[PDB]
Amino acid sequence: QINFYKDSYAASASKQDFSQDPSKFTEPVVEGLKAGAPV
Amino acid sequence: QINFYKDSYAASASKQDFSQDPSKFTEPVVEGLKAGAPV
Amino acid sequence: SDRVLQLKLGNSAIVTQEAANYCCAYGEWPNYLPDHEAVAIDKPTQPETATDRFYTLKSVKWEAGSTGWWWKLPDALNNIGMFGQNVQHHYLYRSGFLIHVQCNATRFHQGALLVVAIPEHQRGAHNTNTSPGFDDIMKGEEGGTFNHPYVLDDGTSLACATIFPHQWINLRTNNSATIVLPWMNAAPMDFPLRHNQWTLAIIPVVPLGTRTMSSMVPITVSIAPMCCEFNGLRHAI
Amino acid sequence: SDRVLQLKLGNSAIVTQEAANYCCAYGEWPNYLPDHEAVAIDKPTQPETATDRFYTLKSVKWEAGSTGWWWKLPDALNNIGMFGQNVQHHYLYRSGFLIHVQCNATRFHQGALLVVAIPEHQRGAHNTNTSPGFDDIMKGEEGGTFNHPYVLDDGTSLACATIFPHQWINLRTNNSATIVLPWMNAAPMDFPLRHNQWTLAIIPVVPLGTRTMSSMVPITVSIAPMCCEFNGLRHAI
Amino acid sequence: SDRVLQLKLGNSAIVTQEAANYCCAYGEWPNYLPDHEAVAIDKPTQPETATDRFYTLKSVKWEAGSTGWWWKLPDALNNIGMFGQNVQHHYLYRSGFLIHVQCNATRFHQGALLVVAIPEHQRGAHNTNTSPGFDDIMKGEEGGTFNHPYVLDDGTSLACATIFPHQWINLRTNNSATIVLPWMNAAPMDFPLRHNQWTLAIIPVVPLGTRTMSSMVPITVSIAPMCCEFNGLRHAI
Amino acid sequence: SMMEINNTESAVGMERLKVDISALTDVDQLLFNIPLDIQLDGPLRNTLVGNISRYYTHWSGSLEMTFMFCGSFMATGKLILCYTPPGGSCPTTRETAML
Amino acid sequence: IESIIKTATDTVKSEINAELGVVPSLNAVETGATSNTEPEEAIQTRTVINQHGVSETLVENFLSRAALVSKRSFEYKDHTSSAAQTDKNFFKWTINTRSFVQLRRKLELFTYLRFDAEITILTTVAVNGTYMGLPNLTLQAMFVPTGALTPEKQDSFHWQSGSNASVFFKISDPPARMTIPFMCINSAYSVFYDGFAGFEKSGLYGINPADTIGNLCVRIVNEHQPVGFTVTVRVYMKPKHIKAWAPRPPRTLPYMSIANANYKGKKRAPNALNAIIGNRDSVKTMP
Amino acid sequence: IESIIKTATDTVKSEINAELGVVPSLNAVETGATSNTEPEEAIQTRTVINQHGVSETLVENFLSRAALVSKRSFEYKDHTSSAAQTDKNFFKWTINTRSFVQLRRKLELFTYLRFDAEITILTTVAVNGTYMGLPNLTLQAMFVPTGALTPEKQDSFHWQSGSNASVFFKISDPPARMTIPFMCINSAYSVFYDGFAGFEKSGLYGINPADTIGNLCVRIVNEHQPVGFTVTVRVYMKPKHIKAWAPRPPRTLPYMSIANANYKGKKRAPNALNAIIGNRDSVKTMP
Amino acid sequence: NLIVPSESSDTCSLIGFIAAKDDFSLRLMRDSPDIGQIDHLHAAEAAYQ
Repeated sequence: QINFYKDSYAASASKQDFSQDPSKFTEPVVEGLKAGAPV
Repeated sequence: QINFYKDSYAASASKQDFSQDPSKFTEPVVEGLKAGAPV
Repeated sequence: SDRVLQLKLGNSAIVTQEAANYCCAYGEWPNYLPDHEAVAIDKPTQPETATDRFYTLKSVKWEAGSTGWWWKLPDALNNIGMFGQNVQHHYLYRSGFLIHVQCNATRFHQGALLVVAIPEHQRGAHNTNTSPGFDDIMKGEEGGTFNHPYVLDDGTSLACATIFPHQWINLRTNNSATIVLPWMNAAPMDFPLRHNQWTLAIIPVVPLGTRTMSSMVPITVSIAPMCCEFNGLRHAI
Repeated sequence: SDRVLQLKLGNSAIVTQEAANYCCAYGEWPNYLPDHEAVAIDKPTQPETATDRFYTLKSVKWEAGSTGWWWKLPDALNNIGMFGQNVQHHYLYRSGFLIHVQCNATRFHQGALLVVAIPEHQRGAHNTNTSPGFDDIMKGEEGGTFNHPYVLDDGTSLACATIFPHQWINLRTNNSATIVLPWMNAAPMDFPLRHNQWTLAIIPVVPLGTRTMSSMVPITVSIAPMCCEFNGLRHAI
Repeated sequence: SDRVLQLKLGNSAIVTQEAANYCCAYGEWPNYLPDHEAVAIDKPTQPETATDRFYTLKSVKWEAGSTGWWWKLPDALNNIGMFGQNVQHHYLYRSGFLIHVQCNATRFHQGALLVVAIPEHQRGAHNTNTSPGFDDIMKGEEGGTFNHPYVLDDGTSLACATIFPHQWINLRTNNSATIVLPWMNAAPMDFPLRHNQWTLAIIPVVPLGTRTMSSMVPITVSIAPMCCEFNGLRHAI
Repeated sequence: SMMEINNTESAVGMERLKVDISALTDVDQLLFNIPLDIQLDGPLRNTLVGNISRYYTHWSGSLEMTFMFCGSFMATGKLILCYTPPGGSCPTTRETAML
Repeated sequence: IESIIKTATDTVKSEINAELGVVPSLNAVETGATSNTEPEEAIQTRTVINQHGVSETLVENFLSRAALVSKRSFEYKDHTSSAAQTDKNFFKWTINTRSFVQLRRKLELFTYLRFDAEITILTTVAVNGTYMGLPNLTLQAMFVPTGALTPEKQDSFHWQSGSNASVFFKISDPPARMTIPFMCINSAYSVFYDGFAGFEKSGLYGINPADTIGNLCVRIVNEHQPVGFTVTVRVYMKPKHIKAWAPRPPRTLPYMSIANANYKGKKRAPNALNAIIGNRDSVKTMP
Repeated sequence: IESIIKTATDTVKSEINAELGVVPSLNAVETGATSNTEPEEAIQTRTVINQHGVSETLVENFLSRAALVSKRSFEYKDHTSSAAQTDKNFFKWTINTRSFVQLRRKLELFTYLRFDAEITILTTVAVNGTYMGLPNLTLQAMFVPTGALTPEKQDSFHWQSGSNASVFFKISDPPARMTIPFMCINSAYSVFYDGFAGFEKSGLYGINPADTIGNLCVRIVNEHQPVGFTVTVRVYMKPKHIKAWAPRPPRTLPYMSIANANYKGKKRAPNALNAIIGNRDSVKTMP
Repeated sequence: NLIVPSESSDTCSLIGFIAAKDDFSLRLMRDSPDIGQIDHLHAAEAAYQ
């Protein structure tokens, strides 16, 4: 919020990054699985 | 940034002067050299 | 459908009929280094079919008291074929990897292999304050054996090692695992002889067991480098 | 103008200040093999900066009783750098060559070198019915020496050898010669270890002579392969 | 083209046939003092052809064990011609300088002179705490000799002295150097008898050497003041 | 700015800024080599690129080495100036260095 | 598919499900994928509007906690008759995040990190002893990077700090707080480095040379008092603007060294080498 | 051609180059110009989008670092039985940037400088000695220009400061910080002055009279305590709004005096008179 | 080879230079390891006398 410094790394913690992609760890397979169809 | 003084030399460091002229030290010759033509 | 798979790279193909829907590591596919991420300014060499091809390593004997096996990339391939010659003659490399691991047995054998690819597997030694030496890390094409596979030889846990890009070879389900690794570093290119970026680990979470005729069951590892770039040409070591 | 010349290939440059307006052999420039002339159906490797670069050979001592020097291409380069490694690991090659020959001396030395590039210089022996052996032809990076340079060691004539792509290093005029060779064969690609296609010959038509301080004057040969393709990847020999 | 040069100032001309593309110091050309930068309010005298002309100094003998030579401006010219008389009769001066340095030898001599113009070359003494005296600094038309040219007699380095406006007289390339100096001060005009602003330094980085007949090779310095202004007329000293 | 490539004993002062080359009787012979260490006290340290960089910790970008030949006009010669990327040791033969 | 998740997901009501060909609870672990079985597909659920936010498990919030990274008591006195192994009114510290295992296990949940370091320096003074009061001493914490020279004495000329960043602070003040930028020569800090530092085979294993920050040299600017004081300096690092990559299994065995990842394990379970979870009597034993 | 450079330049891809008349790698050092050979013209390059900023090598940033310029311990006690050569609760200092060689070598990378001086004054107190505590003393740093009279005692009438700029500050406060303007009577400070100060030939060499700032007279406003204290005052200068001209070779030999540029060099290499770089065995010797 | 005549000097010289290019960049300022004092610059105490 308050930042009276000339360097942008001096700022406070940026706690607004609500993007997620869990599928790079939970579904890393090449074929997107269905909900109930067998694999 | 913050300057509540009546004198303009009291201000913070002016770190925004991105002008360069290296050719006053690297090409001080009177004839502008080419890229690959012989001198 | 997703149990058969042919992997064609270069002059090398691999067909498999019990696959398990191959893994792309972190959802990422290997690419070449783009111009907005490049650092080294000379023109790279890109030997496409000469290096982007499957190199088969020496098979290991899956046995009863096995703890595990590991190969470090690109150390396992630094002396094989034209990928090895480009490593010895250049300062920088950049490649992703297509690892295909083969292990089949009968329908009376059981067992489960955790085929896990570990980024920056900085190993530790056991019961000493000394760091692992050069010969404890750089095993080459032979690879290594897990001292304590339960802690992944680094004080962490085998249980939580499914956070990494992995597959399983469960012998009742499949006989092969395939992991497609992208470039994984902090920098764009890297010196290949003093830094390994991926460790392929194969671990017996369930050991081999049957009551039929006791054949030799081995585990074979075929690793294809992908999108190889090399910079900083010089002599060889 | 046409006396200065910089040749930049790969990570290699060569500047020269007494050139003689370099020779393109038969008016032809090196290209890659087009699709309407290709034979081998697999995808070739084209290591561009790794192989298309100047390789400097060992210098030879231009002396008083010298007869001549010859290097056979690509035999002179089959074991140098990444061009040599691509030769050892592949069955087929295809490249043109940029030969730059260096020989300077003072303004009190005289001499004239015929720097001639001979396509398919099928040598002959002297005073025998036996064909030249393998060790009489395949000299490698060292090259050979003309037994009888007056007949070009093949019963022909040195006098008529200006029909081939050539230049001269006349020491009062220039100190370098440059010949740009295209692919010269009957077939599109070729096995590099059993066939040489260009012989670079350097011949003292006028010998070295001066009356000043007798320094060593050598002759240095830098050969850049151009537009290298390689087919038929296998192991090395 | 850029090897021949005629410099015409006043009633003085200098032709040279091996030049090296003369140097304008910091890209700047000499001008007169403009009205928005003037301080001294009286009308200056501008003796144009009487002072803006080449003054030739005494030649120095380039020899084998030479360390270097230096002249301080305008101290080297404070007693020569009408430039010297305007210095003695005025309090303030302002001029740029056109230094032309001459040194030729045969095509069998070698050597390299660093002809460097140093702004505010505040000298130092060696191995004492005492500052250099008046007679150690103000040498007049004779100039001085470098005690330790490797450190430029000020604790700095000869190696980094190419940051200043310089040229080289390499005897195999040229025989003259020309540097065009503007006004270089913190103030607009200056008292010429107690302050030197440019030091012309000529330094043997490569010494004179040959094996031919050992003639005397001297180094001659011609300095033309440019755009001279003088303020504060009084009697002479 | 000049390099002290001749940073040896019996090179006193201004003799350190030049490399004397002579006529040789063997082919492919090494003349000199330049340690590219700017942080270590080598030939690159007392340069304008050396002194200003040693006020800093990190560096990037290309460097250019310029070599002026200071023989006579009648001196002829050909040199090769090789730059070897790290990973190996330094090259000692010209066969190794021109790669 | 990347999306912005600010609260946890809602539950939809589900019905009696009996369909051939559709087995949502059957899975394939062999693919290397986590089970995609929904609670709606396993039991009969109701509609639950879930308003539980996820903002506290953000990697920014998970790592932007000020943790201790360095701690030295050193004696502030006349050091004429003292040992050369002792800190003589100053100390040096090669900066690392491995010396204290609270932050170390947390930062080793990731392979690569990119953060700015908010550095807080706390100073404590205590009389050796009679008690006469605590002095308001002035300290200089100077940041000496790699390749720069470190001070060897307290009155040294390296504390002049023509270009090194010093901070001058007192004990009675609030603690000195700066910000070190993202300092690595790579795009991320390598928390783990499966490689060797040099081109020779005698280099250290496991430390990236890019990970090398430098030295934190802290002295007391005051001359020594007639009596002696034990001055304790605590340095606190708080990461900020964190980007993190490739998460890892947490450290289960106790750490042995700051230089490597060696392990011994405890003597018995929990966190032993052959047993990380403490033992029960049988797999069908419930406490 | 002057242009605004905010990042380092990009690299363009280049091809096989073989052209008569065109020798980009050949140069003429004799012209006094730096080689204009591009990396694109010497090797085959790729396209590199270079995002490396150049903002930290700005002359503003390179010089706006607070560096020490003055340092005096002086005894704070009753000075009746003390020597006349001793500082008696006050000192004087002729202001100069030559006393400490970190800032001196950095400022002597230029011929002319024009900057405002942000002056920071740090004060340290220490008991001579038993220890009883540190007093919160009040100091007066008075700026006495050239030609004005300097105080000769601590209770003098020059500390009245009707027009001199004084600053009154305590030890327990944050350090006293002012700003001295660009003060020279010329348009730039002469860092080097190849000339003499007076019109007579007995004047000093190497110091511009325009470079003369004045005197910094610092006293302790308190009367003396029953015990003695050693009070150390450190003055820090931070240049700002810098314009710099005509850069110079850096100082390689060790400085000998603040009054001149005399040199001795070290006894052996490095930084000796006849050897600035330490010696190797031969020019073809690689470590 | 270096090939000179009899009246030229048989030993010739090279002067090697080095600059940076315009893609060169520096960061992370520190004190220079080159300069160093120990005690007593001359006339430095006389600025207090």
